[PDB]
Amino acid sequence: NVAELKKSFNRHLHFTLVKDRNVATTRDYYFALAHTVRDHLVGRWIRTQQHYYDKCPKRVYYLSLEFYMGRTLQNTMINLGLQNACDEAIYQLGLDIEELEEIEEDAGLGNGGLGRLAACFLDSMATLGLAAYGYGIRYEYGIFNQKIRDGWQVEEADDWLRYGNPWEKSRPEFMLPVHFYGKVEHTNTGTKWIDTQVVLALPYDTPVPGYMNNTVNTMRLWSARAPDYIQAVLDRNLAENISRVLYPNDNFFEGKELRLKQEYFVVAATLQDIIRRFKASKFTVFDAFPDQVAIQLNDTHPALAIPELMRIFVDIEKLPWSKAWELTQKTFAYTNHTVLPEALERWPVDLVEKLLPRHLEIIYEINQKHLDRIVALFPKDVDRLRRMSLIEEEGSKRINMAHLCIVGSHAVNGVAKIHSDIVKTKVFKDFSELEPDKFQNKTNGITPRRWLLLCNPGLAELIAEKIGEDYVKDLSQLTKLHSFLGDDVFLRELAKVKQENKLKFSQFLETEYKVKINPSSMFDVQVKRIHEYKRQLLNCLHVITMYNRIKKDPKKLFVPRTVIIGGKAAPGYHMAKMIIKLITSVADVVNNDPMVGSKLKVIFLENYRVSLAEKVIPATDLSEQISTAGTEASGTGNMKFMLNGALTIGTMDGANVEMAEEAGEENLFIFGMRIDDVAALDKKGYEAKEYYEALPELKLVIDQIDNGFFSPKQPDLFKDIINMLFYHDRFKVFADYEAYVKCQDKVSQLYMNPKAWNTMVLKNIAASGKFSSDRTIKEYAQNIWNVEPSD
Amino acid sequence: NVAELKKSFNRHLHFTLVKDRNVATTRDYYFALAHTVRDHLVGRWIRTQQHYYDKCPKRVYYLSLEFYMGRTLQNTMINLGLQNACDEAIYQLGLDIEELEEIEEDAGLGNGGLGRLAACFLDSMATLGLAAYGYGIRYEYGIFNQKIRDGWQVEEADDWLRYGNPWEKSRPEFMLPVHFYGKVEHTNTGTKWIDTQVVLALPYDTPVPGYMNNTVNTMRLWSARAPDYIQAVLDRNLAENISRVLYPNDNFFEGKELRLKQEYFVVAATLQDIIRRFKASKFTVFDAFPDQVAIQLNDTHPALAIPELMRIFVDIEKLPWSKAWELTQKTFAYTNHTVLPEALERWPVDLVEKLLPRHLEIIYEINQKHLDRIVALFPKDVDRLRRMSLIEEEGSKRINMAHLCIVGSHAVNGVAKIHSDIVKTKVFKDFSELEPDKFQNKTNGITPRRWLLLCNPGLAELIAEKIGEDYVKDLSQLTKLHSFLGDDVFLRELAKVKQENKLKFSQFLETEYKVKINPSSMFDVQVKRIHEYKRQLLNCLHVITMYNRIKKDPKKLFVPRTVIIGGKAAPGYHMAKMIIKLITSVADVVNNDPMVGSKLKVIFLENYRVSLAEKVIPATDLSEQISTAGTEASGTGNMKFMLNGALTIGTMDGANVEMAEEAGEENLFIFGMRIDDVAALDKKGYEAKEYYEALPELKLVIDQIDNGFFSPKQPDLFKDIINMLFYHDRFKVFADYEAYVKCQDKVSQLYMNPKAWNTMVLKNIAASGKFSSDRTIKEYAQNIWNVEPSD
Ligand SMILES: COc1ccc(O)cc1NC(=O)NC(=O)c1ccc(F)cc1Cl
Ligand SMILES: COc1ccc(O)cc1NC(=O)NC(=O)c1ccc(F)cc1Cl
Ligand SMILES: *Cc1c(COP(=O)(O)O)cnc(C)c1O
Ligand SMILES: *Cc1c(COP(=O)(O)O)cnc(C)c1O
Ligand SMILES: OC[C@H]1O[C@H](O)[C@H](O)[C@@H](O)[C@@H]1O
Ligand SMILES: OC[C@H]1O[C@H](O)[C@H](O)[C@@H](O)[C@@H]1O
Repeated sequence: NVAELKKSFNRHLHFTLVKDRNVATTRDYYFALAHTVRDHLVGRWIRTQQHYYDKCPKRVYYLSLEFYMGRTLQNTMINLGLQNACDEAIYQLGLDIEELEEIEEDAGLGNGGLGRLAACFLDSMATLGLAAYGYGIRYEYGIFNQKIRDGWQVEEADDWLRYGNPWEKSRPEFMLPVHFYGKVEHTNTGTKWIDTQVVLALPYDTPVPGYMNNTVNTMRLWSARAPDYIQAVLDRNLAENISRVLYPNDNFFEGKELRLKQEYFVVAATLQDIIRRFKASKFTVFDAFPDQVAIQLNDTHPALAIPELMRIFVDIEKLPWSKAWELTQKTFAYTNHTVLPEALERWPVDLVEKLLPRHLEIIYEINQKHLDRIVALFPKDVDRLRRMSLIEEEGSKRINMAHLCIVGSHAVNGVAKIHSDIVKTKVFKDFSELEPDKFQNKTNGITPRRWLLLCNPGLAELIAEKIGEDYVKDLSQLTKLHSFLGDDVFLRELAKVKQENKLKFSQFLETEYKVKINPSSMFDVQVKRIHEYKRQLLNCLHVITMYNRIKKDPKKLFVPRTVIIGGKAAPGYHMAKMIIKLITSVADVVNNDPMVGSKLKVIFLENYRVSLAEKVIPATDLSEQISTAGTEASGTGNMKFMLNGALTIGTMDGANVEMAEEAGEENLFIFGMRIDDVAALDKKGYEAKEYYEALPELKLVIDQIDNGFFSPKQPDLFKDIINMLFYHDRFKVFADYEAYVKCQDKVSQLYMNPKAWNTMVLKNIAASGKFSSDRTIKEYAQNIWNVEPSD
Repeated sequence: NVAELKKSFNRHLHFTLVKDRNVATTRDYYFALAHTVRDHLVGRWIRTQQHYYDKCPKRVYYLSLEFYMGRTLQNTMINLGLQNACDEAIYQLGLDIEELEEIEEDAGLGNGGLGRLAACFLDSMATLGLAAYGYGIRYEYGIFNQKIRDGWQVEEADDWLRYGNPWEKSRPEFMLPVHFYGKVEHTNTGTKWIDTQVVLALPYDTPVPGYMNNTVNTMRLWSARAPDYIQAVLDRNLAENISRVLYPNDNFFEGKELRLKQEYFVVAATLQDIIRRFKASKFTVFDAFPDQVAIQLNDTHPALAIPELMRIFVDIEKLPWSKAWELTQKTFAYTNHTVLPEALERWPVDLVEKLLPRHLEIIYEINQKHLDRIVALFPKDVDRLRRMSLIEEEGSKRINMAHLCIVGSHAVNGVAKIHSDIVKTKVFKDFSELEPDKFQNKTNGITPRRWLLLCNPGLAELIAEKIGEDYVKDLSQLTKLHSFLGDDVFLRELAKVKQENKLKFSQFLETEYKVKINPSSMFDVQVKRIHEYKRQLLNCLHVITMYNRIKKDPKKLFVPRTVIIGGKAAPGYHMAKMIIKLITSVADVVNNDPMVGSKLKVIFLENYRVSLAEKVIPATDLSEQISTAGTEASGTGNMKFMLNGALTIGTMDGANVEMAEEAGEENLFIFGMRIDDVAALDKKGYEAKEYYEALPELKLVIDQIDNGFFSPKQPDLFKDIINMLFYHDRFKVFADYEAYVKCQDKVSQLYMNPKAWNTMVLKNIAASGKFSSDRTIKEYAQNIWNVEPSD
């Protein structure tokens, strides 16, 4: 009740924060509420983990280097059914709950979609009552805080743990040793890994509350600790550096030794903990291991788990190779997230030989047995051997981590129908021919808790008033909103909810940027990590085309827009940082032009993260999902926008294909080249200058960027962009330009008719049910992990 | 009460530790009790700090680089009067309180006497109800954990904060910036220190409960925080390294740049915090500053506080030099703890110019106004100018921090009557001649809470049963125990308390060391930091003399002894490490000799720290305080042993003189040369060869060490010890040998007469009253700080 929540808050402010109402800060009030909310899940947290020990169901271990959790206060209150009572408790005490919630730092331990998928999955697995654990690294610094200085991206350290974290709880008794370097000794006692450097792994447990049930699961994150005198003590920082910072690479492989250290650190600590828990349970002694343990590999990042489990089985537990291999394959499952060559992990053998010598011997041994099996099936095909090998012998010998994951797992999955098909029939064609039942599809999803109930209370309330509150546990029930198709009362209520969200977010934009936002404008948003494949550059070419159309004929009819493009660029990604400079330079010319005025405003939304995503998404009218066909594995941003009342402009890529299947192709703004048309242009050879010389609209845009219209001080500034666009554009920006601007004209035409726009929005929300991560998890549960959703 | 404490423990185990009785650890139980005990302090902690804000009494700021606090649980339970109730509550829950207490890490943020004095002072200031604050550094690693491997000292990092500290609380709102490096500009708007490197200072508050009163003061400890991308984030460790580790130097100056960074870090953060609190209180505005603030400099370590207070006053607060200097002198007071030349802080001007350019300018200007006065008073004395200068011109220019401290303070004090005299009349003679009223004496003391009530509940109970409990707050009441000299039953009750403590500690010695302890043996103990001045070597010579006496005549009457020598040696101190190996080598030969047996046992007490001092001191019969006359400033270990029922064997050095004055010289075992006799041997010339050939017992001892009787596998191992003893011994070990062995024979004779021994013990305990830190703090309060005790 309300009275006990106030009493608990006051008890925490006094005893935990050591303050009275006279000198307490807003931060003290946030902590007092956080501790009060955490206290309310303790009973269910203990009981859930006790239940798993007592009944011994098959456990699911989600092993990831990334968990993009965001803020947990409001999420926990909603899932526990305590939001209304806490809101009232805080009000009665004369405080503002929005002010307290804003103090919380995001647990930004992820780069983008991959890390967010892991977070949505934890929420879904707990809601479904599965015996699931999330395993990762407790990075002291998550994804950097982004600032825009003089039009460029600047990085600031994300010191999220500065003032503490009230959600985590250290588990001292489960501290484990992780070994590095050393050498291999082949004695008569067996194979030993000696002379190693030890780094301790201290686990921290964070609660994962299920939506309105009695389940509270665990996310276990590991922190690295160390096991002239002053210098020896200062050098302890080197061991602790393993869990210091998240590598800010999204869909890009950077082969640094510290990243390999992180990957092994989480793998070794996690596997030892899982084996310890297995041995402590009610269950030669490992025959029942895959019937009790399922470990999911989120990308190839924790691929080292395969030879590490083999190392524990063969070297420590003394199990013979063949049995150890059978058990390993049945335990692991791998999820592929990209087909891009630069995003694939290929670790140099020399680096792995130095850091993990025993693991390299095991990888070689796995490759030996794998290749000997292909010789027995195909003796005359010599090229299939080097193509299927885990080792790439060309010049500098590297280990293909994707191939290691395929041979060491019983199931390999993609993240959307179109993607899983390319993974199966194209990229790993040789593997899928040998074992057809290994490769499968698991279309991505998002949690309707954080991505609807939390972020958009207005739309959540609207839907509940019309079709009932049953849609949260079964999102397919959103189809019942079709009963209101001709109803002008509902279409006006839907637009009013969108307007309330737009007005709230416009207040944020005017305080952070010097801009006068037009309240009647179409919120055109592209928020995702900055990449050449995601094509924020194509969006920028359209913003310039619109600017050039207004300057040509000022008194002509133009549908007002607020173009918001946001996202972080990897610090070492030159081209992405150039795209950001281009967007901010275009923004300064468009926003300060008196002829344009309220017709078009451009905003580069700084520091795009989970909490900001929660604010921008419900305020969006148009969603930009313009990646080149065959490059975006799935995308999850697309599903968030669809659930929140926005229309989608995009290519037939990733999950956009499935969104089009569910809502009806005519209900999305699909344009451009499809998978076959991109492949037909690769065989012919991409000549970018043809589109520049054929389309006059594109010529003026590119000339303005090349001459220095957007940069009068530095006319040679965007030359790296021009040289890429003409000779090295693997993502064919100019090839999709015409179809894009024509499609954007159709979006503008529909916005002028509120009734038709909102009828299309209704069809998108009503068909967004398949995109619940609850659906995605039920499929992984039935066809991969072999676990049953309990209530 | 008991039932309420059990409920609170259970509540904490559930909500704070997330555990039930089935999986709860010993660590979990400690934390649950710790939080239960801390909760009982909260109300009085808020009320005490609120009282200081509301009434504004004169505040005392004890500024120190060291706070050797030890464990907090038992101390807090005793000071709040909850120990008996907690012991009962824990027993009823089926647990042992002593087991839970052993989990707590010592807050070993000190080296020895200097840091322990600061800790005793905090306990005393809070007991007397003074508005006092302790200000230091929250070292991530305190004094190293000492391990003995192959007879040598090995250092291990003291990772005291790994599992958390329940006795601290971060104060986010009081985070302050500290500046380093940069350059100085003297503009028309005042002097500006610009282009600096910033390191943030985050304060952590720890409660300091007064004994059985309403006062709970604060100990504020500062932690350093920082304000290729990956490398930039990792390089944040460099700023954090300032508060990483305590410099393990006891009475030794090591001129490392990191130590200077630490000294300024604590000073800047402390002074900025004091000024903020002053300006935020009820009532030019800085005229009342010295009447509201008193800052005590614990050694020269925080000497930079003088030019820093001048910097804030002149550069930031825009006060003129003359007024700024007047206030600075009346604010500061300096406590000298050193006698040795190598212990004095003499920082190179080049190091100070690079790091703190503005402070050097202020130090130069202080020196100029200082030297101009000496030219105006004594014109024809040019040698007095270079002697009194804050700058040493000899070779590479250095700043004499002791001279800076004297001129910038209104009061200077030594720590014992003999020390203060040498500080006044000899070392700083030139300063005392100009200002006699500045130099004072403040004889050291120890808190009877930790050093009697805590460590020796049996003796504390016995004393309370006879004379009441008023002695805890006024230790001079122990004089009433003189009335019980002819009381045979009380003498027997006193002897039993000692035997029960010896039995309890003998259990510790049998568990940690593989040695059989004789219960009827005399516990001969020398525990303090290892140094040549303290003469652990002189003790070692006597141990070998006793060994030889048993080997020459096995049937002779020998009084059994258990000689315990313990203490840490500084890592870079070679001679101290050689002395440790000599003791362990002697131990292995003596303990394993069948002809000796239960007659003599030697133990090198490993990892001597505050918690271990609490165990060994109450179990001691003979206290060794054998430093060379004129080398130990005071000593505090001497006082702890006297209060705990042990007799003292020592020289007339430091506070040993005053212990003899209080108890009667015939009641202590005083030997050797005094201050005047050491000076007479320095004048003639010390020849250690004379005492070697004149004494036959010393000849056998030195031949055994040089020939390798204690090191058969390495005959030339103790070559450095023999070379030092004969040619380079500034502490004249051989000159005190004869008088020491003769005095030790007298100790042995008295031990054979329990009635005479215990009567002498009673005369020592009954006269230990002056040595309470309450008496010391009352004198600092009256004669230096101008504050009044209240309740
Ligand atoms: C200056 O202290 C206060 C003055 C007036 C008040 O109404 C309250 C306070 N202080 C207070 O409420 N708390 C503290 O002072 C405090 C906070 C944190 C901590 F670790 C220790 C304390 Cl004693
Ligand atoms: C394995 O979990 C348990 C099994 C049986 C029990 O009687 C109790 C437990 N667990 C328990 O009491 N607590 C926890 O499991 C726990 C401890 C710390 C933390 F951070 C989270 C949890 Cl859920
Ligand atoms: C959902 C989400 C993403 C993934 O977006 P895509 O558009 O699918 O790449 C990235 N970042 C944040 C902060 C998100 O919430
Ligand atoms: C009291 C004490 C000291 C100081 O001892 P002296 O014998 O005075 O040098 C040093 N270390 C510890 C741990 C102490 O308790
Ligand atoms: O699978 C989760 C996400 O992983 C990666 O971020 C992919 O680029 C994205 O398409 C996918 O949605
Ligand atoms: O003043 C406290 C202590 O400071 C130093 O440690 C001195 O060496 C010691 O003699 C003194 O007792």
